[PDB]
Amino acid sequence: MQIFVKTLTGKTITLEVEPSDTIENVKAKIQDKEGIPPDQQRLIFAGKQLEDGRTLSDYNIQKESTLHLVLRLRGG
Amino acid sequence: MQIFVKTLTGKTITLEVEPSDTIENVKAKIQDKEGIPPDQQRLIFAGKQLEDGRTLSDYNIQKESTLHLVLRL
Repeated sequence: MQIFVKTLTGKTITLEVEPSDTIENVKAKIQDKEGIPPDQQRLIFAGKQLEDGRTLSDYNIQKESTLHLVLRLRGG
Repeated sequence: MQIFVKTLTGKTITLEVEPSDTIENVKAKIQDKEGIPPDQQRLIFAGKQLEDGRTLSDYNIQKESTLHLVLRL
């Protein structure tokens, strides 16, 4: 399935992902696209921050959902 | 230096580490104590997951810091 990520400049990227993908798996994909290490990413969906050990489906993230990338400011 | 680890049962144990120890090195020490393989460990400090590759110092982890052990499911 396709999802969207809104990046640090408010651009929208598209990733191919599976419902069973964990949030750390999604971070890694964002790293390849955006050059932001996973321990420096916060991922927001529908206004809430997502935990690393959960799947996308655990959060009811579906086809064409949008995640928001936010840069950690205080360090890894 | 002495760090703490909160285990899967919620009990705290102590590890002897140095600040230049990497996270993968801390995972090893945890495997010795707890019998969890490193590739089945997620380690949390201050509400965030720690990357393999980085040192403890990289994360400003100090003496009496508590890391949280979480089993990958």
